[PDB]
Amino acid sequence: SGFRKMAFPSGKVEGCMVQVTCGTTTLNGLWLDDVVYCPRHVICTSEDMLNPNYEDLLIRKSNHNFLVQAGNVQLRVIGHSMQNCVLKLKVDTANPKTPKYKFVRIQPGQTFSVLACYNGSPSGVYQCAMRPNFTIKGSFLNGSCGSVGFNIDYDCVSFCYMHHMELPTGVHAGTDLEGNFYGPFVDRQTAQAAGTDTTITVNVLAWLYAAVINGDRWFLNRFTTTLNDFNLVAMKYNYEPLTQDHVDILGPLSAQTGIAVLDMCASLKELLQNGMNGRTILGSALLEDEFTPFDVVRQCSGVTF
Amino acid sequence: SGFRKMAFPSGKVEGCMVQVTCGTTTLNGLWLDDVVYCPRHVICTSEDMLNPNYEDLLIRKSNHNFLVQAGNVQLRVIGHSMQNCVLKLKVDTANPKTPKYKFVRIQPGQTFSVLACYNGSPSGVYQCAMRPNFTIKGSFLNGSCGSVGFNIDYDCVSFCYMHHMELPTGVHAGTDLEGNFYGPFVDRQTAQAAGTDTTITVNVLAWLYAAVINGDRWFLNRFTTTLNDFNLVAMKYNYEPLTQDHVDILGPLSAQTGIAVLDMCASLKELLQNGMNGRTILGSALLEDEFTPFDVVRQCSGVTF
Ligand SMILES: *C(=O)c1cccc2c1CCN2
Ligand SMILES: *C(=O)c1cccc2c1CCN2
Repeated sequence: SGFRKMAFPSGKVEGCMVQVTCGTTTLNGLWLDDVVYCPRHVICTSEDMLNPNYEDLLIRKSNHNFLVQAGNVQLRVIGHSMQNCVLKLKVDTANPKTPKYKFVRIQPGQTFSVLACYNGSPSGVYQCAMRPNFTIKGSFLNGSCGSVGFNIDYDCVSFCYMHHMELPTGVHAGTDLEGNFYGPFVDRQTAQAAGTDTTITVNVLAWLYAAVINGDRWFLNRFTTTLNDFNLVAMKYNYEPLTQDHVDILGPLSAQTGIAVLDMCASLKELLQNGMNGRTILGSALLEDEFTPFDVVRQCSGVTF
Repeated sequence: SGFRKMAFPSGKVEGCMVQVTCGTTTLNGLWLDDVVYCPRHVICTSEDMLNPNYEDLLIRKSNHNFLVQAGNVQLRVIGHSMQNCVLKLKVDTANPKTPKYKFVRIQPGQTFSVLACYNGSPSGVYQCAMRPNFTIKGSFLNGSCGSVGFNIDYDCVSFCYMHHMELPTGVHAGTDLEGNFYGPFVDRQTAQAAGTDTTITVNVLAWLYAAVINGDRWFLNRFTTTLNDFNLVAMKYNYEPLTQDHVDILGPLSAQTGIAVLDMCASLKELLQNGMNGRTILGSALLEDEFTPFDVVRQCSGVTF
């Protein structure tokens, strides 16, 4: 029993983190096979923050301008290329610690582990969700650019996020590992801001199922609701609409607890309308939305890697 | 910016996790140099749960009764010994992945990362505190015995917890790596229960400093308090007493924010007496006590390993 914000073990990703330096700028890179992936912002200088043309900046660089360090071992760059907002540095050494991996672009509402790094050295690991507004609520200081987010499936690392920047509200924006930003953000200094966010309804429902699995039942009631009636209330409280696909995805948890999905929706409706009146759920006085249905199953049933 | 419940990168510990089987019981072990450490409960059977004499149980075993698996590689046990509630299996192979490490017995209020494992395979990582009542609020399923807790300092892993059992309230009890339980618990089936717990005051104060560092200031006020006056209020709300040692430990955060420790104590007093009136701090509607002063500094200043 118990329920924690649980990250994936980070070792397979630790072995891939490197430092990349170009000029005065140093940040983190991801070394997989003989390629290092990092934010293209590394080639920027202090005469460029305002709309730089990265194709011009890159044409003016040569391989010897890139310093890549894996631990105390310098790696020789033998080729360089740009893909969207990521740089690909070909190096002369294949990472012997390369895990089985793939690159995936995730949907809003999905969760992943972040390995926060500084100067190529991992510092900590934590769980994030991709918010509906395509930001993440991370924990990143200066030097964290190029830190990555990932899930692990069996023995395979699915990389889904590379960190680029902090927006004015303190939340974070970045790219998939092919260099495409999540959301409308761009890697240049402009007035961009996070859009209004919404709560991830299917995740709140999953977490209520987690609570039942762990013996928290005070919020249950005898009522049911219709999808349409529930979504009318969701919209009022700035919750994402709940689809039939979400209902089907919650099927396993509904079957394990014997609580129909639309019955749990009526409990959530009551929680939204009345609050918790001083009670907690799984140690939280707020409704938690950064656990997916799969996260609950994995932690309330114990799968490993 | 941002503030997350952040674990240490787990890779150095992943490389030490093994499976140990004796008879019908399988759990996790920790392989360091040529020794595997695991809960002595592994030698128990279904004719023993009620006060077993472990010295008798152990004298009746031989090395070939212990099956140790590291991945798909069986390790040959060449010696076995008991130390308090842990078994030490000498194996014929030194773990080539042994990190720099030490064993430490932590005080209540200190935090650590847990690498939850099943059958020798890591499944997830999360941050725990040792509660004042010497339980932890973990997340563990059947098969998690022998999972370990740890901190990392520079390149050194300080192992501080090995998981043994779940108590009736769903919280968790275990030992240091020398096999001594935290708290009054014993590894046998009896009516033992968690004692009444208390909130870790110095950690709440650290977290309020984290919030200020991150721009949450609504809970501040112009008042100060005396240590004695503050502790009178703490006791009322079942908070641990705050000592001068705690005040000195908060010195760095007090200096970075320019908020005297006893000034923050008066803010906490007001929060205890009046609640949050619908506001949040660092995304929480409760006062968080599982971040130490050192945890705040490391995450709000970015040290790595
Ligand atoms: C880090 O990679 C990065 C990417 C894009 C824009 C910025 C940064 C750091 C500062 N601004
Ligand atoms: C696991 O190691 C362990 C230790 C002590 C007591 C028990 C267990 C699991 C079940 N009871």
